[PDB]
This record gives sequence, C-alpha cells and structure tokens, in this order.
Amino acid sequence: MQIFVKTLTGKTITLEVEPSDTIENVKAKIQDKEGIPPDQQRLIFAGKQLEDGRTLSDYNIQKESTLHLVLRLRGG
Repeated sequence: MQIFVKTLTGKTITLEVEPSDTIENVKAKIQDKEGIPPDQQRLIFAGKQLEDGRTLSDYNIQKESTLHLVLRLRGG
C-alpha cells in the first residue's frame, strides 16, 4: 500500500509499505530516502505520537493516510 508522510518543511514522502510493517520499519524506509536517522524522527498520525515496535494496522493506518514527520530536538 501507498501512504503519505508530511515533514515540517512540507516535503511529501510517499512510501510503499504493507499494513503489517512496524513504525520502525517506516523510520528505516524514510532514512533510506532522505538520510534522516530514526533516532531524530517522531511520527504522528491523527494527533498521536507513534511508537516504534507497533504495526501500521495496530494504529489503523492504511492506504492514502496522511502521517506527519517531526524532527526531535537536542534538549528534548
């Protein structure tokens, strides 16, 4: 399935994934494309901060969903 990731600079990252992929699978795929390490990524679906070992299915994430990408800071 195709999902859509929106970054703070407004970049649209388009990812083929499958619903049983993890949010750490997501973080690795985006690094492959944009050079961002998973450690600095925080990922938000519908106001909710997403946790790494959980699956896209478990969050109710399916095709054509908008997900949002945040950079974690130094102090936080």
